[PDB]
Amino acid sequence: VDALLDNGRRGRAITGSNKRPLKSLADMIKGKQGRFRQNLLGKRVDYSGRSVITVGPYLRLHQCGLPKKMALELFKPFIYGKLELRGLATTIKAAKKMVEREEAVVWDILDEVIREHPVLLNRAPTLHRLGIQAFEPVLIEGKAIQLHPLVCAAYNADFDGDQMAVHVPLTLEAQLEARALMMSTNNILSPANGEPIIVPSQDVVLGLYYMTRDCVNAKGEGMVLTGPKEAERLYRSGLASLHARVKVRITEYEKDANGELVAKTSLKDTTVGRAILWMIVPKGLPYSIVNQALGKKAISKMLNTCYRILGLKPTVIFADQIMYTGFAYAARSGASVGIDDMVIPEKKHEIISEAEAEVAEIQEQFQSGLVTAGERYNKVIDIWAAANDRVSKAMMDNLQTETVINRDGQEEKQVSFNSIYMMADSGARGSAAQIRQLAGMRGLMAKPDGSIIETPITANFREGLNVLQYFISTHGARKGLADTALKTANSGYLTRRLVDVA
Amino acid sequence: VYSYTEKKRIRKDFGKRPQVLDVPYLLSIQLDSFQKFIEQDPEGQYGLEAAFRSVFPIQSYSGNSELQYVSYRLGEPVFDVQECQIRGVTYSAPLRVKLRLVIYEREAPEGTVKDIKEQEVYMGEIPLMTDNGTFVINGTERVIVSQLHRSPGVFFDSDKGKTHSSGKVLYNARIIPYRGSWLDFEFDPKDNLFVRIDRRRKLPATIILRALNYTTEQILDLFFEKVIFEIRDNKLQMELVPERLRGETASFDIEANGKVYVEKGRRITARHIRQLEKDDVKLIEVPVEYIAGKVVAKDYIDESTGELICAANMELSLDLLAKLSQSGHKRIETLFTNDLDHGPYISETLRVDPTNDRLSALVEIYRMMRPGEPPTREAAESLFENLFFSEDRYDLSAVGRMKFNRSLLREEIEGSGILSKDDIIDVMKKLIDIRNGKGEVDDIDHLGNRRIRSVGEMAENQFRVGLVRVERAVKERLSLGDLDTLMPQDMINAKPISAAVKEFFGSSQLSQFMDQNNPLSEITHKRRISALGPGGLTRERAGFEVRDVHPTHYGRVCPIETPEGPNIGLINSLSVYAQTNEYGFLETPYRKVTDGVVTDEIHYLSAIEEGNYVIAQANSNLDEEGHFVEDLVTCRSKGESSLFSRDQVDYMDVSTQQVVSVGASLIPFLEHDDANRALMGANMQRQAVPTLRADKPLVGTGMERAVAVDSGVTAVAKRGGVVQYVDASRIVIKVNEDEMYPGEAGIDIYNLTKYTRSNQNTCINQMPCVSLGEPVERGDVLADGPSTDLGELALGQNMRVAFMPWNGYNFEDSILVSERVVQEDRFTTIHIQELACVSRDTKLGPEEITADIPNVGEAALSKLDESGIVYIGAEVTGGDILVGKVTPKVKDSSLRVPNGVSGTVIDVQVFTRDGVEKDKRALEIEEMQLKQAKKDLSEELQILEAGLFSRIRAVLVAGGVEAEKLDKLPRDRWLELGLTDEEKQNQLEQLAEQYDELKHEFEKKLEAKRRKITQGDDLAPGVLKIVKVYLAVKRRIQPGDKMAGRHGNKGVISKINPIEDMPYDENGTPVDIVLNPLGVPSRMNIGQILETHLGMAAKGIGDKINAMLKQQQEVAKLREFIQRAYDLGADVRQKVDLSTFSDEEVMRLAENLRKGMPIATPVFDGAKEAEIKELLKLGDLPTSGQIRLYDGRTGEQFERPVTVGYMYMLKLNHLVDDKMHARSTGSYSLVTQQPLGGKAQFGGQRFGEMEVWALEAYGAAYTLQEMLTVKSDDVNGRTKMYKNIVDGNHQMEPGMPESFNVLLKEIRSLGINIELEDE
Amino acid sequence: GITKASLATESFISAASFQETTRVLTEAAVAGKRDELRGLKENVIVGRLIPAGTGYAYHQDRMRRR
RNA sequence: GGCAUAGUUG
DNA sequence: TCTGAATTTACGGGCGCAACTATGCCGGACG
DNA sequence: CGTCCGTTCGCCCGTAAATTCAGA
Ligand SMILES: [Mg+2]
Repeated sequence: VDALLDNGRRGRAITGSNKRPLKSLADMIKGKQGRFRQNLLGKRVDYSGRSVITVGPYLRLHQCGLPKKMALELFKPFIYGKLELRGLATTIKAAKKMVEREEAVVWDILDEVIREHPVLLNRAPTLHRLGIQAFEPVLIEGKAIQLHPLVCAAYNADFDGDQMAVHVPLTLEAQLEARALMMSTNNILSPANGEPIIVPSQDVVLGLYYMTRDCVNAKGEGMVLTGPKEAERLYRSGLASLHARVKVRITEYEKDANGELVAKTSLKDTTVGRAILWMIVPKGLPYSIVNQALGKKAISKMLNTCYRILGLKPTVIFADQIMYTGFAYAARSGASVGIDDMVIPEKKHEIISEAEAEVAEIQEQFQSGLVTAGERYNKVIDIWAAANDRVSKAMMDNLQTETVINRDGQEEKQVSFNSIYMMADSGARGSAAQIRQLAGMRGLMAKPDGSIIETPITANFREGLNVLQYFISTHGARKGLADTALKTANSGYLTRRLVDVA
Repeated sequence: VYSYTEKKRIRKDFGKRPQVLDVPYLLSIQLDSFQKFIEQDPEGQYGLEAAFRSVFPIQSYSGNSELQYVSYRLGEPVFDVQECQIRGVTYSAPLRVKLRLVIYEREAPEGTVKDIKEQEVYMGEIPLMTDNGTFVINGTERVIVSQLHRSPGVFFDSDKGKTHSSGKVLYNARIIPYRGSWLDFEFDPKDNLFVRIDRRRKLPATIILRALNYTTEQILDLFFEKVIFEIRDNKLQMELVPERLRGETASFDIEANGKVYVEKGRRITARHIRQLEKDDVKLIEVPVEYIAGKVVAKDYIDESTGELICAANMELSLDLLAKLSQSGHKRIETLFTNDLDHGPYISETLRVDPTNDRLSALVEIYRMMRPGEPPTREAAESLFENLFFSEDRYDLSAVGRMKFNRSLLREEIEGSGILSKDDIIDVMKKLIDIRNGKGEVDDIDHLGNRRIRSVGEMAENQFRVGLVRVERAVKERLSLGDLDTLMPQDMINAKPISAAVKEFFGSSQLSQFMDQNNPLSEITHKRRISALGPGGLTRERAGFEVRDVHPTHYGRVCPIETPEGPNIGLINSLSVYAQTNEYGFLETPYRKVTDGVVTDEIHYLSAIEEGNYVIAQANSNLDEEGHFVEDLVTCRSKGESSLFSRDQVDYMDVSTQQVVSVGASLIPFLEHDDANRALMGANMQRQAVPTLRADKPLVGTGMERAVAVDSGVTAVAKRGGVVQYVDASRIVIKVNEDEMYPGEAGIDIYNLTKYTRSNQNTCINQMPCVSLGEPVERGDVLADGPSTDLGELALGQNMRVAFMPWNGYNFEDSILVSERVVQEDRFTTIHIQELACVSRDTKLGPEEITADIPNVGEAALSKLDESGIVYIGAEVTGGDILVGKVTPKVKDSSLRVPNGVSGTVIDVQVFTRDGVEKDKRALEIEEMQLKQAKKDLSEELQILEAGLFSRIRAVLVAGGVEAEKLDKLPRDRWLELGLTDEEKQNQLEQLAEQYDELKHEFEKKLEAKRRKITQGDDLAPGVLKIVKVYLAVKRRIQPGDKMAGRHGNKGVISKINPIEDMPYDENGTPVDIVLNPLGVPSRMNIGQILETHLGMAAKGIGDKINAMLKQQQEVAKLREFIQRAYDLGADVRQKVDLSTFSDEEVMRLAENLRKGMPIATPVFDGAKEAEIKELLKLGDLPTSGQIRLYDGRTGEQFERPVTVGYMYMLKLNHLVDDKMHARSTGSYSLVTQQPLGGKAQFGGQRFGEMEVWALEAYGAAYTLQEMLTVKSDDVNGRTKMYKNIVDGNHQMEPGMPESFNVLLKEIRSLGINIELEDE
Repeated sequence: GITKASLATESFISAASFQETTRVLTEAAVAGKRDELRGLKENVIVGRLIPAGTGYAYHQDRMRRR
């Protein structure tokens, strides 16, 4: 009886099928696979599907691309209802046969029942409430869902093989909750802080950084433009560079009155690309918002100011337009990555030689008995850190001012048009640390015990690491992978406890 | 030179360093392990011989009889490997054992026994390993994964700071046997020694010493030194050892011979120690306060009372000394318990424990082991004697004994299997020494402390486990035996051994389903070293210590190839050159360095041996004689990389690839990839799907041929010769006379395996790569299997790639693919699926496979034959009826194609139980199969006869040659010929005898094949007949399919762009694939950019050759350009020459190179950037590797020239049509009326707990309510909701979930009354 | 702490669906506890409107019309 | 269609 | 020699989510 | 074939019980 009620609590859990402790009543009502956490708190639902997500950049922020077959299978009761309503099937068996043969008329029915019926898209680790959002379906001739690029940050979804699930809100209250509460156009700001959550991620920011930029001398430098339209007409016809310093006439609207837009026209000294982008910015924002280089934080604060001044609908339209123009001009830039874009400093070899000479002299100072082992270890670690910092500084300077361009007189320094540097500086992808390992030495590595190694990896990834350096890097990478795997469980347990307490 | 298979297409090798050791047979571990399991071992060390000698002879508890052992034998397998896979049986061989039973009568210890009887008894079957290292267990193909467990022996650990909350490290010692109980000694914060057996209750350590019949005084004499107090005159002048005086505080004045060595109160100095040593000090006077804390060593008695005055191990005080003063005892032995170097741990353990005599120790141990049972002296003695000291219940293997002797600094390495008193004593002494401060604990993750269990070793352990039960049954039966009536056939029960071995091979954590979708996948599943399994760790327990990479993994375990996820670092993969030691440890090769010259001899060093040496790195520059060019070379001495002298070096790495495995050595430019990205690249290279045609990586590493050949998927020629016949499914080779054995002629027939299903539902299909009349040599590929091109591994296809953003269609990680890729059908893959229809003997009537089906029309049944089984070649789609079957009540239960699945039926197999009167289609299949078998046998016989007559004619050209009238007589009448007297006529007679033997064996085998084809089939109990239909779907490409590369660059296809929309260069060629440049900085896999540039260079060479070849030019210019291309390199060592190709191999080579020049970039000795620039400059390509590209749509040029090249893209086995699923309404589970799970069952997505939280965070109360009541488990609610949706009214009745009622019933099923009280 | 505070709740169903189902159910059975299911997890388990979003009006209505 | 095992995906 | 506080020790709780594929099985033993 | 009944080996923490101080 004690084994029936709770098998194994007393001890010596009885087994029935090849040494496997069988599930008793307590085991069926408790644990991760009981009734509470497996069949009551979370359930399997009907009218649900799952598929691999793709990009579909053409989508508007409120809609997602749903495959035709998934939509046909998800909305089968609605299709039956409409077929019977229109007199195409007196009984439900005829409607079922018409749908399973996929006749030419069930597709019009599907298109007219999809019209304004939201679907809930959800990615598997629903960490926060933005992990499930309602979109309007767009029927797609394919088998993969098309997810709007802006919502990827909210979903934490890349497109390396992720899958997302679609749920169909059936009742009218569910549809209106999806449209009024869970719509992707209502979730502009993150619920954890005030910052927006639809910030353009990586290609849009690269396109907007390349477009809103300047060089010391380009095609059509200093010519006077009558407005953004003339700037676009000049760039598209090849008569002027995208980033060329010109004077344009900007008419910006300031709403410092009692909600009334007050015009103000001036001659702004800007670039062609900045005017072309100004063609997108809505009426309420000042022109200073696009007169900078427009990295990632700049675009984030631009969207934040647009939301704070103009509201929701203008902000959504502005975000869609920003994404469109950023993709367009990132494609137009042709911003590639080469093997020559990772410029190795010419002073790296001499810095490494100085560091090796210093470690040799410290070894000489130690073998003579002047210093102990611990202080020698500390001195070596500090001098290698200093050498690594000098190498990083040299490479960063050489990539920041990589370009020295002039043909009308004196040479002038300008911010480099290097591909790697632009991708790092714009905030699109990468950082100082990664670009550092690309070109400069990747620096000190730590043993699995946690202690730092005296000898660092003096080789970047443009050069080839030998066997020992790669082995030490494998130490470091395996430690990080294991830590991530064993840290996800702790974070999940903590957030479950936080949810349950509050 | 090259042997005509490496002379068709020479891969340009950019490897600077010269190779020393050839890459071994990569499947050596599995084959070598299993070979020493079945093969006969006269010494009896390995295999079934060891098990039989360990178990047999079998006696009884009394001296009645004895069943001994003679030999064993493996019979011929009943079914071939192909037949075994087709039928579904296990591929095994019957194990027949000769046994002699002897009977002992009254007083016959040495006399003749009553009767002896030897018969070949049969005890089970053992599955056999195929020639590729795999097993066939139930028609599927499985691999037994080698296990990396903790080596038997003694280990010492610390438990540094997880206890006592004070930083005081403990010191435990564990004695792990190969088969037995664990003995653990431990310390505590109070510094008392404790012991435990099988990790039970912690009882004091000296209990086991007493159980070994050791008294207290001898225990103290064994674990301590003796201080002697002699009362010569007075004040107890103590005999003193001058060495014992270093490290303590002198409480008195150490003076002797008028020379005060140590003053009062002051400590002992080293100067005074030297003075005492050189002054020959033996006895010194002591005060009275010194003895007050000392402990007496042994016992003493008084002369008056005659009884004990002071027991051993008791602190001496003034009272004890006074009492022994009058007894007459002058010599007193005491323990030397130093505070910091010789602790009194055994003394405190003797104090704490309550045991005083041996019987008390044994009863305490019996009570600990068996709790609550009434203990007995005899039972306790037997239990302790069989715990560690019986060869049945405890056995340290040879490895256990070796490690035990090594860890105790013993001399010999061979000893007894069981423990002894001295072994436990030495373990305790070593643990005490570790506690005191001398010595260090061992590291468990060290590869010198972890063995390699393999398939043979585990199989023989399971065989021993099975034999133990049979031995017990035979021992029991020998006491109830009708001795002079029976042979040892009914004595042996063949069911337990066979059941144990089948349980191990079929259902085990290591005998796992083979990952067969790629030659690399198979060859890396066989070389898999898992730390889990029986006797190993578990992924929920181990952590942070076995997961990470250890410094002894260099050359033995791959650091980058490990599955990321639940078990990272537990499923390590064997390195390229790593072998298994004689004792099971992993060892790696090294080139010996005796003098400054690096000797060309190879020594295999394990982890412990390698620990004390200096091994120069593989990338050490050498001259022709062999010397380190630099005066300071980078080496590693003791798990630590550093810089060492030119002379000190003792060993060098054999090759630069020896640190990585066979999956990570196929990545060109691995040294430029970040470790995480390289790990992902290897793990995804394992998952490439074999496309329609392999495409020979332009940028390889040179390991492609080794991986393709060593894994068995090609048809490597066994003996060299001349190709005689080549069709799609068969190759015939006429062996050269030099390689032809004296006797049989003597030609090879290779039956290619055409389209067949793999374990992953992919296509296995061997294609001939040789033409008719083409010479081949030994070891050349004749047919390339799946993912193989001319014997080189070829997983994906190499396509023209451009790195540039393209309108967001490669936004985050996506790929952009042109329509040219899908038009050329180059990523199109064939997937073969097997669908089974079974007719089961159910109640209310059996199931028939007739074509008479109700509820369907004749257009639906038109694709079936008269017997209700679809024709071979019918293009069935989703919903079509494959196999017509009805079940009695009649209702339609026919096997139909699953929805969404198309394809062509390529092969239909019918399995019929004996005596079920197979239908017409089964008869047709079996008669056509028998005709095919007869055709194959006749064709092989006539091919062999053509070869035999060719050899006879070649012999007949010398010594009486007849060519005019030889054909006048029939070619069969060659027995009555005319010839002289020599051995040639004897050879002719030998050929005739072998021909007669061929005829007889052909008749016998034809009868055997007819019997094996016409017979019934052993089906499952209750099934009448099984019909299996093999569809062959063809998956081309679509937005959603995940493609990848070799450097961890993933990405799902997002759009199939039109051919004219893709970017194109100045020549008009569009790029096949557009990738995102932004994935390179963050994920530091720079190796893909270098692969792109080098592939662009290779394709430029190929385009130059194609231009020079399509408009015909002389061979002189062609060979000049090819030689210039092959001579391009800084210090490369390939050095191929073209003056020896004879103008017809240059043309063939140039024809093979016109689609690009294959290039080998070794894994760490690869092509430098400067060489890539030079090779680009050899063509008409820019040095920077970037060309200006024009937009396809607008036509305007992209500024910022983009990186174009050729990247070797792979198509992983994650297809969107296998991932897409949707469900409106379907089946529901039984216990809870919730939708089923998965997609094989038409199941529903799990709106889990976090999704419920996410809806709660919104205001979506109605969406959540319909999610967890109406759409999941409210039966009335969901029926009403479906009716309302069909009626056009979207409104739900809430109801109450059925799972809540289930929970209520389950809680009420305990003694708990839970109810829903009234409103 | 969060786990101790989430186990020492006046509603025993939340604590049972959290960790330690056996102990919580034993305590609730012995003490004869009564659960008003006035939280968010209890109404999910029971299968009615959550008293947070659009269901807050329904719960207020059922309190006013009790 | 339930469990277990093994592998894989994010 | 009794009795309360503090310490130590043994023991029960917990240890992310979603998805796919495969095999083995549900039991080994008398009429 | 038809039937038919009996394997220790992880980490962390809270909590109750056993043990040991430390008196008067
Ligand atoms: Mg992802």
